Amino acid sequence: ATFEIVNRCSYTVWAAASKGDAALDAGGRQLNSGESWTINVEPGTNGGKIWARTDCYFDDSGSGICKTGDCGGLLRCKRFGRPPTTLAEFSLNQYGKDYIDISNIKGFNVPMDFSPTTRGCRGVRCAADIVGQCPAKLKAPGGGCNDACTVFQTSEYCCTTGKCGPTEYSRFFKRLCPDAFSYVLDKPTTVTCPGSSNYRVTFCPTA
Repeated sequence: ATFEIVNRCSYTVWAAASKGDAALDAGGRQLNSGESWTINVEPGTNGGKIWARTDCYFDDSGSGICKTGDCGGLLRCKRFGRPPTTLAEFSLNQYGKDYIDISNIKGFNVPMDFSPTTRGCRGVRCAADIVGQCPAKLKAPGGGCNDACTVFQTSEYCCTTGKCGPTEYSRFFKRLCPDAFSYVLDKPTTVTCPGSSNYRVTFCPTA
C-alpha cells in the first residue's frame, strides 16, 4: 500500500513510520512546509504507525535528537516515538480488510488527518488546537500535550488491569478530538477499509 504523507504545517516536520520493531520504507524523512513523501508499506503490516517529529537536529550519519516523537535519536526510525505524539495507526490486509485510526493515547503534538485515496471508506481527523488548550498538568515543556499515563504512571490511566474507565484527562482529548482514541478502552473509532487501499496522512489539515 502506498501512503502519501503531506506536510501542510507552516514549520518543518520529520515524518516517522514504524511497526514497532522495524521501519516502514526509509522509516523517516524531513518534510518542509508543503512537501510530500510517498512511502510503500508491505501488505499485511500489522500495528503500523506514522507520526510527526518536531524541532529535530540530525548530523550527517543521521543521528540526533527531536523535541517530540524521538525514536532513539535516529532520522530513519525503527521503533516507536517518545510521547507526546499524535499517531496514525493502521493494520493492513487483516482477513480481507484494512483498519485505520488516529490515537491520542500517547498525547498530541501535531494535528493530523488520515484518509483513504481509494474508494469505499471515510477518513479520520483530529485537527483541533489541543496544544493551546492543554490542561496545566499535561503540558509538555518540550512542546505538545502528554497523555495522563505518561505523566502519572497509574493503573487507572494505563489500563494495566484491563478494567479502566474514562478520566478527567481522557475526557479532555475526547471533547477536542472526538474521532480519535482518548484512552485504551475507549469506544472504538476504527475505520474499516477494503483490503489494499492507499492512504494520505496530512499534518495540519486545516488553515
